[PDB]
Amino acid sequence: FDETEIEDFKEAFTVIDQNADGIIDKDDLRETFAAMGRLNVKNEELDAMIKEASGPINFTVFLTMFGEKLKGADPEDVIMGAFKVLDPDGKGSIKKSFLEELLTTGGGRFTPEEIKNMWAAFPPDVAGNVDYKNICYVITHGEDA
Amino acid sequence: FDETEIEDFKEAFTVIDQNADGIIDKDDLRETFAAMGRLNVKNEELDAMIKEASGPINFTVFLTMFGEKLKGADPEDVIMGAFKVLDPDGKGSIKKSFLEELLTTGGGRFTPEEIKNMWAAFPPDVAGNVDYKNICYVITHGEDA
Amino acid sequence: SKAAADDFKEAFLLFDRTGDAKITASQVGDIARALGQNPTNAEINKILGNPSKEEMNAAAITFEEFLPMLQAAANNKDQGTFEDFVEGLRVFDKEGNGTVMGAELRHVLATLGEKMTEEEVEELMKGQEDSNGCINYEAFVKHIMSV
Repeated sequence: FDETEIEDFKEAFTVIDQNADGIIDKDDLRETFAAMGRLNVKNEELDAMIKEASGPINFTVFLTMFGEKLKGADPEDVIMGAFKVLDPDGKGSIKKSFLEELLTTGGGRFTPEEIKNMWAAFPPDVAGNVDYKNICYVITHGEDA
Repeated sequence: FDETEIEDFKEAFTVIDQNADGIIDKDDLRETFAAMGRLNVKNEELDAMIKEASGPINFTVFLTMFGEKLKGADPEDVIMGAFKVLDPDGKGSIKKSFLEELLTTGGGRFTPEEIKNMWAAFPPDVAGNVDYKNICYVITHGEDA
Repeated sequence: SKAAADDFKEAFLLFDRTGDAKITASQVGDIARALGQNPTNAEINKILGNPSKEEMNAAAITFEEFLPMLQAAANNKDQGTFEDFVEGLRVFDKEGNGTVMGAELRHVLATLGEKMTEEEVEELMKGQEDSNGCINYEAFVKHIMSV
């Protein structure tokens, strides 16, 4: 965890903790979702978020919960560092079959089935290994941009 | 020591000296760490901080201890002064190999092994000598930002 | 002689990167120049070889060899006459005003005789040549003899 990433989680903690007392309760979760447009947010969704913690969601409990789910989270500059080492001549997005072979043949984390899941929402270019960069974006901030 | 840096150490001395009597004892160290989130701060850590002084930690004993550990501490504006003289055309971060050659070939403090340690937590850009400025930040205030 | 100038020994401690009080034979040319002596690089080369000293293999030094080599180079400082430096460049460009066109002095200083790198040539013209492309060598040779 770099310090600017921890400051981003402190700002997200303050936007969900609308009572500003330092502990995100279930009313803060529901009022942050209602301010984003969720008028139908069920109480069972709020209870499942609180069921991931052993205590009240203060800043260090929110940081330890996000730490334990993001144990391989990598910032965009280090993902582009590794993709610039995979394309060491610069500019070009690397081939689809080169990333499939190098993921498998180096590591068990790069096994195929997982490579079909990589192509599956990370579209073609991304999946193929040709573009580059959009995948670093969606690994640090999810969903389609 | 510029006077605003000494006022920053006076403000840090007042935040760790929660009894406000002018001497930071071991109870102040433990209660400042507990207010930052350290519930498990051992007494041996507090004893090792007090073992760096020959007497009680008043403001001048805290300033002399920090002076003797920071005998080459440089403010961010003077580090950016020197990096603007290394990049005299402005804007561009300077090359990795140019900073490795100029550190070694001018001084013994710029020897290589030390240059591998510079690249090692000061990441690539910083290490390489391309970016600039983030290294001035972390030399005046440590850890990842 | 001492006049025993002990600051030559203090400058040897500023050029020795290992702190063992020895200076390699490849640094001796530039350190004779930094002590106020301008021997040409062929002269520094000859003397070395003259004494069956090879600058091709690893070298160390001792102060006891560097002191007499600086004292053998110190007699040759009578070759530094500024009349011939300004008259050299006065024969290098037409008309009665001391101006070399930029690229004439840069290509001559890099390729004629003892090769000076184009990085060092740009560092010696920086400030004395303005955007007209004309180097005034009356002030240029004055500032080169100021160091």
